[PDB]
Amino acid sequence: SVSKTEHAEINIFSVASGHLYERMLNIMMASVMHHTNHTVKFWFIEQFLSPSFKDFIPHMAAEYGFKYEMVTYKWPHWLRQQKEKQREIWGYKILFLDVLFPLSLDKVIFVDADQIVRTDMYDLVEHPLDGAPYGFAPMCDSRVEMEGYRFWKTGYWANYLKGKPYHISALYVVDLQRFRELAAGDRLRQQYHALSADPNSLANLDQDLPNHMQFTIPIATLPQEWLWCETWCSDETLKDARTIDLCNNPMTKEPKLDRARRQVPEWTKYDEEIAELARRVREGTK
Ligand SMILES: O=c1ccn([C@@H]2O[C@H](COP(=O)(O)OP(=O)(O)O[C@H]3O[C@H](CO)[C@@H](O)[C@H](O)[C@H]3O)[C@@H](O)[C@H]2O)c(=O)[nH]1
Ligand SMILES: *[C@@H]1O[C@H](CO)[C@@H](O[C@@H]2O[C@H](CO)[C@@H](O)[C@H](O)[C@H]2NC(C)=O)[C@H](O)[C@H]1NC(C)=O
Ligand SMILES: [Ca+2]
Repeated sequence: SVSKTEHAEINIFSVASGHLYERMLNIMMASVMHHTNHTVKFWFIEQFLSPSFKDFIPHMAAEYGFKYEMVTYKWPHWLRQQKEKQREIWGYKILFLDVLFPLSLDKVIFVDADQIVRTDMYDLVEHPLDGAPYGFAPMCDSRVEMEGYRFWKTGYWANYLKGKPYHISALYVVDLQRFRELAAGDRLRQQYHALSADPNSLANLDQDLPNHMQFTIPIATLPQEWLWCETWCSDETLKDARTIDLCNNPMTKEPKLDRARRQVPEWTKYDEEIAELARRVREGTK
């Protein structure tokens, strides 16, 4: 209850780098705000954001009625670094959950910058984790034509998981109090440091690490409805989706903005609403 007052009832963090992902990140935030009356605070990994995004965020905050905080955490020199920017961004999603946020924040949800929310995110805040420090949705099996690309259903992963789900990292709820109690952050950092000695390991860093650790750092498998991606999930389950991820389709290679406009009817309305807000701020400041 002290976390709800000092911060907000719903706390979401995301990571974005590049104009395309920042444009989608504003849309993700507008989609959250249109679907809840609970208080919201957005948390941003500052060093990857553009100066324009950081200058526009107080205008988004005042227009949509949310609070926000910029977090700048320095990668520890002992911890194996990532030379690829994409892999460093993935490290920021999963390696520092216990230290990016203040001790007074009890719970935080990661929501991908390219996501569209169609639900009250307070329902995820209230989802029962039963002592798991975090919850992720599983990868869908419902789009049968994509079975050849489900790498987690054959080879190394099928033998390692033994039927346990392979989870997607586009969305996850973190009970920070339980995550801290279980020292999950220190354990993920130490395991990542040891596993990353092999440069071929953790190809999908943010996703492979929690899935590899799920027999010792439990994952509360979220209802499949919490994350729908066309690449893996059936058309028929879209009407039940609480959130949508615009995940890459290895078969079609369709561009990101084309996937957004084709799959999500309300995407253009959020995009035009934020562009109208940008034009209004441009005249008021210039
Ligand atoms: O120039 C770029 C490219 C990517 N990203 C971020 O990198 C991640 C992955 O990019 P994305 O376009 O979302 O790829 P997807 O196919 O959507 O990725 C899926 O699979 C990844 C793991 O393989 C997870 O990190 C994603 O959350 C999940 O949506 C996301 O957090 C993006 O915000 C950037 O910020 N800038
Ligand atoms: C947030 O509050 C608004 C009211 O300010 C809610 O809007 C109503 O939603 C119902 C949905 O059954 C509509 O039938 C009404 O016409 C809406 N009324 C108004 C005045 O907008 C909205 O549903 C609330 N959202 C959530 C998720 O609680
Ligand atoms: Ca994504």
